[PDB]
Amino acid sequence: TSIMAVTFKDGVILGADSRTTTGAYIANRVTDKLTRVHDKIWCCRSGSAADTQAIADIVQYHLELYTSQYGTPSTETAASVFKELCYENKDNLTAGIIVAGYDDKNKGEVYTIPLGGSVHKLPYAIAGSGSTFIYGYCDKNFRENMSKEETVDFIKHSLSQAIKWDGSSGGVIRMVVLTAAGVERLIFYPDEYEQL
Amino acid sequence: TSIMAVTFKDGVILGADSRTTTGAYIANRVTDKLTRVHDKIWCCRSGSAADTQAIADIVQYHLELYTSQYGTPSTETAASVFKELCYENKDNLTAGIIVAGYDDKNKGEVYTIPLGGSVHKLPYAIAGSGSTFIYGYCDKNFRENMSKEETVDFIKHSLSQAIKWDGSSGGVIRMVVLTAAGVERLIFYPDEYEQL
Amino acid sequence: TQQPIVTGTSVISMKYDNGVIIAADNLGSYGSLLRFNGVERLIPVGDNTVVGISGDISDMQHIERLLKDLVTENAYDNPLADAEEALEPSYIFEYLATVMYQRRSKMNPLWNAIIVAGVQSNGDQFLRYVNLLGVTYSSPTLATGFGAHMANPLLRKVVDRESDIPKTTVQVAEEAIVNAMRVLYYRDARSSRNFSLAIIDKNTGLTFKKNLQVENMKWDFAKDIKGYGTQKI
Amino acid sequence: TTIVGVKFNNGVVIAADTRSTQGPIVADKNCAKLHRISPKIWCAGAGTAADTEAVTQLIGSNIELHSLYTSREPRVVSALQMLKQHLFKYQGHIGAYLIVAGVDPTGSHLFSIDAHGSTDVGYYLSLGSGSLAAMAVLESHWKQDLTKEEAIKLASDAIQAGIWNDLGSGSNVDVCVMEIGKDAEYLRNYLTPNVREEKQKSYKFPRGTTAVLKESIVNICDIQEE
Amino acid sequence: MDIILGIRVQDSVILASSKAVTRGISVLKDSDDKTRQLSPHTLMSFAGEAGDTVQFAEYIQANIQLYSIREDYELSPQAVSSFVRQELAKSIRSRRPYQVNVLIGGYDKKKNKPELYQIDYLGTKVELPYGAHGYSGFYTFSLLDHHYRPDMTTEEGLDLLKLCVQELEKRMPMDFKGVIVKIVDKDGIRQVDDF
Amino acid sequence: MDIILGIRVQDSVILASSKAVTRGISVLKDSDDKTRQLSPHTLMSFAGEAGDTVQFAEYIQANIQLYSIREDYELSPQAVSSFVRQELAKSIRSRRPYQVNVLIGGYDKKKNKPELYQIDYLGTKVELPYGAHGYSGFYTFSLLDHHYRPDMTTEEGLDLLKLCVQELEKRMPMDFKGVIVKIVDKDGIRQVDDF
Amino acid sequence: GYDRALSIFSPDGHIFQVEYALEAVKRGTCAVGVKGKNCVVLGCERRSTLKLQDTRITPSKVSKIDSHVVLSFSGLNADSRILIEKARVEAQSHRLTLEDPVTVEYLTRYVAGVQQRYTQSGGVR
Amino acid sequence: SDPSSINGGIVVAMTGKDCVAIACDLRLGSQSLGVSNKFEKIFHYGHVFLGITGLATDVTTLNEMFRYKTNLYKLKEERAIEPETFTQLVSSSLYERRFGPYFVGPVVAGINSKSGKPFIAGFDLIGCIDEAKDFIVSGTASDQLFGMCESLYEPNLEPEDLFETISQALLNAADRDALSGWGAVVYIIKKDEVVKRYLKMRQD
Amino acid sequence: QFNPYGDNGGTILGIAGEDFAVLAGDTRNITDYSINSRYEPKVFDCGDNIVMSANGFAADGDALVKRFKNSVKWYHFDHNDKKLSINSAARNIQHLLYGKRFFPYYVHTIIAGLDEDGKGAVYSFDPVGSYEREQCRAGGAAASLIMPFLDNQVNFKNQYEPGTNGKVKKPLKYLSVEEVIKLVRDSFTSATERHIQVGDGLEILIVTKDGVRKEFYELKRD
Amino acid sequence: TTTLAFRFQGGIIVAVDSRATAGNWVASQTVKKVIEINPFLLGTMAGGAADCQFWETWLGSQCRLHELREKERISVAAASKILSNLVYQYKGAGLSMGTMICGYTRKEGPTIYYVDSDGTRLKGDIFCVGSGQTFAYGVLDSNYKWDLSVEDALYLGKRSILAAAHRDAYSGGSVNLYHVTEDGWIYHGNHDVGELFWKVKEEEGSFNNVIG
Ligand SMILES: [Mg+2]
Ligand SMILES: [Mg+2]
Ligand SMILES: [Mg+2]
Repeated sequence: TSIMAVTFKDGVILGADSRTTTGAYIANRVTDKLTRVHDKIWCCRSGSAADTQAIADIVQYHLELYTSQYGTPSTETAASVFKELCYENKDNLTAGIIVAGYDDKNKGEVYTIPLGGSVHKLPYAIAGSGSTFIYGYCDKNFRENMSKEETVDFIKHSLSQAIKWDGSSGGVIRMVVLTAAGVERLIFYPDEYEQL
Repeated sequence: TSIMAVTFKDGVILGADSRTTTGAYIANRVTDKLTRVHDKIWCCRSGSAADTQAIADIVQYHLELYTSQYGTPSTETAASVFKELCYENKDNLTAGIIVAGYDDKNKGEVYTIPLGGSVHKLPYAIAGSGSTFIYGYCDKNFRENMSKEETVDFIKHSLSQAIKWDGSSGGVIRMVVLTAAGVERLIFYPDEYEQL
Repeated sequence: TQQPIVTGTSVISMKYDNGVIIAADNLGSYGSLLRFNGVERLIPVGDNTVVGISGDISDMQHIERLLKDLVTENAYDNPLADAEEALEPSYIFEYLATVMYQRRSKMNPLWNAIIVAGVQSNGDQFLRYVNLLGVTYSSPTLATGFGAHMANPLLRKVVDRESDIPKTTVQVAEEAIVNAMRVLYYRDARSSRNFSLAIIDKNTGLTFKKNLQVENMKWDFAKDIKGYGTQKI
Repeated sequence: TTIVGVKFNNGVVIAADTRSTQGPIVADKNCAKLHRISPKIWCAGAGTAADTEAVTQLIGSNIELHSLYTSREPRVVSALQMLKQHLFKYQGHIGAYLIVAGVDPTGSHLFSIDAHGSTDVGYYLSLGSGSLAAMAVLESHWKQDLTKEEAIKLASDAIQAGIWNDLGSGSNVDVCVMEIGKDAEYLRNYLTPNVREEKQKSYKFPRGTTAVLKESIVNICDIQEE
Repeated sequence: MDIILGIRVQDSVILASSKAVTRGISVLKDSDDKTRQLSPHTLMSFAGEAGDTVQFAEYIQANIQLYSIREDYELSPQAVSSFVRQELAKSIRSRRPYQVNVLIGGYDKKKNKPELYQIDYLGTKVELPYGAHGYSGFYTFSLLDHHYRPDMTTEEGLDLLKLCVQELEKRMPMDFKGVIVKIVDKDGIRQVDDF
Repeated sequence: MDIILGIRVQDSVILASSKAVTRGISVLKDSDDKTRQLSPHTLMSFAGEAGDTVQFAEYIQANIQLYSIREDYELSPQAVSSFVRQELAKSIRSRRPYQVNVLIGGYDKKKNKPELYQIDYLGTKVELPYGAHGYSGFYTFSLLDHHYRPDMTTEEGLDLLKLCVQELEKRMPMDFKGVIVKIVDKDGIRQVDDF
Repeated sequence: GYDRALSIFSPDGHIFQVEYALEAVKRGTCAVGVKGKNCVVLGCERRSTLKLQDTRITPSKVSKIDSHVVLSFSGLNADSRILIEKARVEAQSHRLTLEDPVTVEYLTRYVAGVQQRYTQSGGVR
Repeated sequence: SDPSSINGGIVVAMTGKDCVAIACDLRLGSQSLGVSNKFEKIFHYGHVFLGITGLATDVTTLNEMFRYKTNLYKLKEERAIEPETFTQLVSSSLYERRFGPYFVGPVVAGINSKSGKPFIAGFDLIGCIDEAKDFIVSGTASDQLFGMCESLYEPNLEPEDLFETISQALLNAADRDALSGWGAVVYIIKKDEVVKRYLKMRQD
Repeated sequence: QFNPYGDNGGTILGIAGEDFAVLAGDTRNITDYSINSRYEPKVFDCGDNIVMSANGFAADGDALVKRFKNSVKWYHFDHNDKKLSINSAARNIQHLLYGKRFFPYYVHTIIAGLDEDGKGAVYSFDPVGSYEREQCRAGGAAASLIMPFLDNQVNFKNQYEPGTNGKVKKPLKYLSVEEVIKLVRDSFTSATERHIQVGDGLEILIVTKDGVRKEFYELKRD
Repeated sequence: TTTLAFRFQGGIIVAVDSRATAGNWVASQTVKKVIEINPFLLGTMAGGAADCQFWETWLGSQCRLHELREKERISVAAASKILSNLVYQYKGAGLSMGTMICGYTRKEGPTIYYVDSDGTRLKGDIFCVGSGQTFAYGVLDSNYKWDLSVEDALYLGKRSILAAAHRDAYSGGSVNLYHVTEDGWIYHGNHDVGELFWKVKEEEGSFNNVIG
């Protein structure tokens, strides 16, 4: 896994590679790691695929029931529900989740939940095995209030490098854009991002 | 450790942090990891301090005796002597060494010798625990035939990021420049490189 | 039983004539990776107490929520919640100490070392320690992790016993704390330059200082150090 | 154990505490940890006490022979090289952790040595269980261009920090000053801040208190004449 | 404990069990009776882990005595052995299993036949002309395989048993301090007081 | 092997050693002599790991016999015991040590005194009025501590030895198949053929 | 190590070092052996050029190799001690491995073998 | 399993005015089993006295080794070895077995025949010298001995007063150790007379 | 793997006199080679003229003392303010300790006071609740250094009357409170010299018919 | 530890040593290893000190409840079985006991039951438990008769503990004697082993191996 989420002027964008491995065997080369828990609250999953799929399904259930009673939940609320599951079941889980969402009041927000189940609100976040190789690049190149096109380029270039060096990461680069305008899916193929 | 060597138009430059740890305790914050095995053949040391100091002392002895009999050794020859010691004693050693040197015939050359004792000739090399965090940055920013000032900036910026993210790395950034003009030592303090 | 994942390093503290001082850096480490650089590890409770926490950050955030809930609960049906029946440093500590010992007794600890610093109703200085094992103790100076090995020796040179407390001003105490934080930055591989500092005084109340930096560092002498023994160049 | 080394204007000073332990028990209250390699090269040792003494005497012996062979006064870099190569060969099994200091025709020097064979250079160093307490003091009060008096003061203050704060260290401070162009001055028990108070009672027994079965003279003399 | 033997002859079942009790270093007793009467015509000998042996035997005894009072009727040896097997088969998948091996010798008054059942701690039951537990069978079965006849008298059974004990006393490393021998027939249970 | 005992009386040394040899499950022999004559007035009994016991004893025997021929002289019991101790002290830091414990009973013809030496596989030597190896001392020393006198006759020593063996046969779990008893005095070494 | 071939053939097919060793035997005091029907007697000459000798402690000419075999000699006294020691060691080694004392012929064959070996080994006489 | 506590035993040494004292218990055991009550742990080579605690086979071996070495010393030097010199010989001999050591706790006591100065010293199993002015302790009850000596000892005790002090130090320390006791010996050493005293003590 | 236990060092000493009792302990608290506190009280007045100390793992020690103090409070509530006698307190502490037989309080407990005849009393406990009335008992780190000295100087063990040579024992004459305190101070001064975990300070609680008194003395801080 | 108990004409003799050790360190020389369950029943302490103390004073409570409910003295058989059934419930959890439950009733006469933490319950005439048990067995087996007098039986128990105290490193301190009659147990004093050894050596002529 190479996953990241980046806030920008108009909202937030999530990015991910598409490789799922069992040892050195690529069990799925076209995986979708960008997961919808609410209309404009998505997450990036890393760690055990069973665990993170189970957690995301429970969160989606919790936020669907929240919405029926109290209306649209905040991104902070979604992050809290993720945290509760990750913290209270820390002994039995291997999950690293980045939560990203768009409110109209709060705009774009990013929360990262590492292994222990702690929560950290950040302007942008990186996670997965491939993230280690782009801490330097991302820290040097991230700016606040970037445009949509700049943020797409930042994520494309960042995950390109993560894929290049991490054997566990690869395939296509998937992205999901969260703004007031709606939800847009993007995909970028190897022939595009390898020549960057 | 965060160590690197980079070839450029006029020769080669070696760079290193100055932190030596015993667990979380910094046993020396002003260490010199750039070591001279011949007049214009130096190395960067990473791994066990005992092992790499023992290896570098033996290599210096070998090249001093080579010089007395056959004249100035090539950088390739120095790398070979390092390799022989690292390969044949691989069971008992924990050493990751980068060898950098300047000939007049071959100009600047860089060889990296990882744990197993293999040799790899490269335009530039990075090693140590801190190098993981700058694979992305270095790959994106390295160009061949840079100037002295550009190469100093590239190493300063790269090791700055390695220090920022790796707890094992820190202190001052030391550099050694190898050209036809001679040998120049550089040092950069925290107040300088932290604001980059 | 677990293992700590995201962790915070030393918390240091000491008593002075009119109150207490406590400090801790703003780093959240992920092993050797210095992952999170804006983590507040000093958490104030009211205007008379500051709780400093080291160790597991997920557990720290849990304890932070317990303290927030404690303030809410104390205010319930309590007309004197901001006066005679406000939370004391001693109440906050005993509660935490109870929780820590209970959790270790179920073999599921909160993986932390905690220092509660504050001033009581009668003006008395409060400073006490508790950790994942439920072990508690008090001293004129207290420190966790690396701080225990490096900060305490320096802080004990200012206040060596109880009788040194009235002779120690807030200026002398803060100076000592700030110097100790510099020494820890020199020597602890899991520390950062950025830290927070809190003063709780019986006269001037709670002063919370954020975004402090280690300054006046000596590095110049590094330029003369060459090789590891015989090397001259 | 707490040991330190501090460079100054015209030389180098080393210091150490005087407590040796076997677990939690104090074996000797006035132990000598400052060892002489040669007249003007001294080292202080932490770790396995037999090893630090043995490795110092072996290298000291070979340094003396080398000095006689070359007709030159011994150098600190020679002691350092011989110590590190010996310790590397034994792969850390010889548990000697040393601070090596001295003056020679090249100048004044200060090095440390780990048991695995790695060495380092510095203006101020500390080793042993009390090294963190000592280094705290050194990092707080060290400056460039210290005088002899300032360096002795700083070194002993660093040992005191170990004495009072580290349970592995205690009792007295030993100091050795090595100045360029002078005899090295070994100051045994330079500070004595831990004298035991008078006891409340005398425990001298009345004579005949112990029950005895047999008495006999032991012949320590050789076989006699006549 | 150690050696327990059984032999079914023409008209009776004979059980022989060692007398020694050893607490590691010392022999604490040399007159221990490793048997319990379950009903007037049914006897059970036992061997296994300390404590569990007597606890299990007395528990079985209590249950069979309860059945006898409730129905005013003595269960057949086959029925008793089945009850015991089930208890051990239940026990082997418990939190802490009974580590006990038993021999059940009974005279069936309905069929006028002696019967010997061998059951180990797993609940493994077999009906046999002669049986043993532990290492006892390794020394004695070759003698029993040679000399045993289904029409033997009680006296001939005791003589064949003496030959088995003599071979045990010769080749076994442990001193088991002799055996207590008991006979089960149509008249009930009795102990041979000189063996 | 198992039990070896020794007692030094007025005018002789008496060594008692068990006869059993056990290969795990079976007792392979019940008449084994766990002793070697080193010289006409010196006897050594032994116990420890299989093979090493006899190999060590015969090696010592060969060396003392060699000395006797070379010098035409019998070494004193003290001298023989010192030689044996050194061999075991050398052995304990070898690649594969001799796992052998010995008793050395000898009559010194120069001093006209019996002498008993106890040496374990580490090379731990003590001169004693009575001694043992293994668990033998745990059962017998309380009897020897009570009844022993330095002026005992050989017959009184044998009687005290019988009481020791009887206590061993009562409280020891293992059957050691009795003991072979040998007496060492001014006239040499002889075996008591009825014990 | 010293490897020089001291015992070698001469043009007439003689090994002079072996023949000169016999001349040393010719110089030694006389020894005689006679076997009866149920015994063997060994007689030895003592040269009376040496008086003031202590006969209690002076090395005797007949030596026991085992309790049942004896050895006497003529020639170099110091040389004979080496053969006697080797023979005594072999006698005990034979008892240890074969569980039977040496026959007289076996012991003779061993000593004779040692003597032969010293006639075609380098660096020895 | 631990070689230094299989056999048990203790040694203590003390200095006084123009005299030294060294004392030891007499027990040898096989763990719980008491084997001998006559196993003396103090030996002497000329006027130099050596006590040795620990693994009994090594105690015997080292005594034989130092008798060997001090006899050759005397033949070559034409004089008896002194306490200071012997201390260095013990240290050297122990360290040569650095990675396969004798499991012992030696103690040296004696008076220098030329200066008249009282001398004592102790060692760990591998040669490290402890040269105390006051007292040296060794064995399975060394903790207990440290406690006794630290309170009972005072400097410059006369020979007959020193006897009482060291005797009471040994006895009461041994009675709080399962593997020490079964008798005791005390040596009082002056420049040219040495007295040896066996003490009466409980035999459990 | 998580280890629920630790070792906080410390040494305690209880001595029973004819009409008094003392319970003393050093004030130093430690982990490994570090000092946590130079003054952390370890001996506590529990009410009803009873003093207590639970030495070893300080978390368990504080828990046990806290639960016993609570037991004294409820004894008064349930039994008409009856004074809890020292023997009754001892039996009660056994049940508190054995209640955690299979997850023990890692401490060595000592209590002191006066019995119902006014005579001095000291009781000693193992971690799982076995107990004994005793005259003299040291506990903790330096217990092995202190007890042999007390055997010799309180009970006069191995001491005989001069002239008789072992035939007549030194008579066991009663010690005053001043005499006992001298022996306590010398015990801890000697322990401080030879044990690294003992030092900083000595706090003594003295129990008589008049109540509980405290005395504090400095110890070496190295 | 060394504890013994034996049946004879005049009832039961119980004898124990007084030493407790933690490794090589002698923790106490004044340990009470006979537990006074009630005025008629005695128990011995071996294995775990707490386990023996706690559960045998608990046993005293159960025996008191039995006689209140049944208006009759509890039998030694019933008393021993209450304890053995209790420890059997805890089997596997790590209890450590080896004890002799001793009593003298009308229906049974003098009775001794060895009770163990594995669940073992054995009736017998002579039992000996502890690290020094083998030494005490030797003296017992060679001198025991049913027709011993109370005086001679008391000495035999004292002498057997002394034998163990001498040889076993982990036994010693002092000897505690008890004589159990039908009307209850009678305490026969505390005897210091140090003083007792020399007294017995001189008067008996034993221990010639030891110099006195
Ligand atoms: Mg890839
Ligand atoms: Mg004993
Ligand atoms: Mg200290």
